Amino acid sequence: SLLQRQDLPYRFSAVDLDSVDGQRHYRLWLGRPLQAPPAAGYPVVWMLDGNAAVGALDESTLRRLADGDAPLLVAIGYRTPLRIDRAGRTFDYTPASPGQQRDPLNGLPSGGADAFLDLLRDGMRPAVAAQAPLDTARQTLWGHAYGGLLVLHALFTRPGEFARYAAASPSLWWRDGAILGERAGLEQRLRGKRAELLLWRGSAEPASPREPGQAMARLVDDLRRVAGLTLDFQPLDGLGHGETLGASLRLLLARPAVE
Ligand SMILES: C#CCNC(=O)[C@H](CNC(=O)[C@H](CNC(=O)CNC(=O)c1cccc(O)c1O)NC(=O)c1cccc(O)c1O)NC(=O)c1cccc(O)c1O
Ligand SMILES: [Fe+3]
Repeated sequence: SLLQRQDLPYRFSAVDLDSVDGQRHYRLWLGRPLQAPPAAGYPVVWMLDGNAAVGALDESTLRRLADGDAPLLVAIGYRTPLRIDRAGRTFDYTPASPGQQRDPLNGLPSGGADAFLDLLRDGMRPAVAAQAPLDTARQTLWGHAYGGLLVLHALFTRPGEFARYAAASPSLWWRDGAILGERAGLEQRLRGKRAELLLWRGSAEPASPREPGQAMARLVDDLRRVAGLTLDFQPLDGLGHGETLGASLRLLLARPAVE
């Protein structure tokens, strides 16, 4: 319904791309404010699990976002009859394991994070930019769960591509905490750069799908020490895993725009 609605200060259009290997099929839903762009272009919020993200974009939030500096919204979804792709998303959002690849939860191929982030840079942003003027210095990357895992991979291993990284309920349990090890060396990689990281977790979430909060608390404590990184952790009282997707997105979009 959001995508057909005509009564909001955003209009949505689709930008379609395939993966370079031809195996995954994307549809980017672009939400453009009716507002004219700043001279330097719209700030941009990129959302993983795009078809879920669009389901979470409520009318009240979207009206308020039209505040004179409204962002371009880019929801990166899968262009399939079901509007999901379990195999595709499992591959695109997970990092490669240097030492040994297959997902420890569902057994499907894993390790496409860097190919996905390269496609974002080298194919998605080129396509999106041609539809609306972008301010490349004011970009956000958001994701939930495996999407959060991808966001952390991006920040930890290739900082600087985005100004703000937003990871909701990132799957820290994945491969016995493998993402936590990717943080080593971040301060060095951040030299000469600045980044913001927003984190969420729900009070009712378990530690994994099969000690809750402890890994996140340790990660937050560690990142608070990183020069060049501004960190904001928001616990979500009263929510479990599924519900932090929409909560994080509403709260993200209520924050002041990236500087
Ligand atoms: C279909 C599809 C892809 N999306 C999801 O699975 C999302 C987001 N979660 C994830 O991407 C990962 C990875 N999971 C998957 O991609 C699909 N889930 C499973 O295969 C699964 C298997 C066993 C037990 C589970 O809880 C699973 O979700 N899950 C977790 O990090 C996780 C952490 C704490 C508690 C959880 O329940 C989590 O799922 N999960 C939810 O929205 C969710 C909603 C209600 C109940 C759930 O168990 C959910 O996982
Ligand atoms: Fe689950």
